[PDB]
Amino acid sequence: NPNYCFAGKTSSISDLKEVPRKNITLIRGLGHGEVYEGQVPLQVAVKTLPEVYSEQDELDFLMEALIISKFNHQNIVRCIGVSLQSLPRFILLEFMAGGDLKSFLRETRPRPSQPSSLAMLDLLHVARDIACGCQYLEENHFIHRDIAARNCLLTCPGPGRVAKIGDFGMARDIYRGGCAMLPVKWMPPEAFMEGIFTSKTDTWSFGVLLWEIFSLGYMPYPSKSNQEVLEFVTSGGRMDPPKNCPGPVYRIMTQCWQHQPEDRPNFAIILERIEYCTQDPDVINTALPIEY
Ligand SMILES: C[C@H]1Oc2cc(cnc2N)-c2c(nn(C)c2C#N)CN(C)C(=O)c2ccc(F)cc21
Repeated sequence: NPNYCFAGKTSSISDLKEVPRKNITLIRGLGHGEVYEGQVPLQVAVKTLPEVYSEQDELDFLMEALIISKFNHQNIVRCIGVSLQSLPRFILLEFMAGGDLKSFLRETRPRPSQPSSLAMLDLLHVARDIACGCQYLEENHFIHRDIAARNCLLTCPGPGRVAKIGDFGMARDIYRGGCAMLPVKWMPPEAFMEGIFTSKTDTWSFGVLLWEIFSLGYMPYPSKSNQEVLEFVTSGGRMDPPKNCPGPVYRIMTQCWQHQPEDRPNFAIILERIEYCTQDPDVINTALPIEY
């Protein structure tokens, strides 16, 4: 069985906390592999490996458990344990009742009925949360490679929500595929052109996540295909501000999207700038667009 090295420690599948299958109860589907709300009474999310999957699938599923289990940070989802000695194989994760960030932004957009559902400060707190997660990965020399709203989760729908990075399947694949499946809209030039990935790769992607957040869940580069985005970005093209986006927030995006990786901020600097935004009354008093 494969080994995994994070920080100074090497780990194996034998290190994963096996939870007896008999102690695990499935409650409901969550939006499926498949994913369930479960009970161990500890509430968990159950990520399953379909039995119809091959050998590489098994290994990838396994490696992802190892990866998540070795992190220790508040803005990265916890792994409760695994159930690998029965089929289908289970990974048990911290249950995030707020669901994924992209769906949340789209479903929670301010409306005529819910004009006050979300405010600028809520978006800034989500951004800060994920940036704090990205900073922890950066300082531990881990490159995520797929920072995006679809891969972030929320503890709850309501005001006390915490955002966390919840999927590590791309870092798992490159750790050990298709072109039309690559998240090119989240990738910097050196990444999609040279296959070069650094901490500054995640900075660019975080800039796109910021745009996702402040657009309230729109697909990046509206109406452009992957190949068109590739040519656009390579030529110096960048997204416009999301509707009603404060200039200080758009400025963080455009800094994350600098062409040269060395010119882009590390996450410590990103966090500082996000914090300054939350301090500025003109930023947080800005009204979000209410779609009719
Ligand atoms: C592996 C999975 O994890 C969880 C999913 C959910 C909650 N808590 C955890 N741990 C969840 C979702 N939607 N809803 C309504 C709930 C609930 N409650 C999203 N979902 C179906 C996913 O597959 C998914 C998407 C992105 C990501 F980063 C991790 C996951």
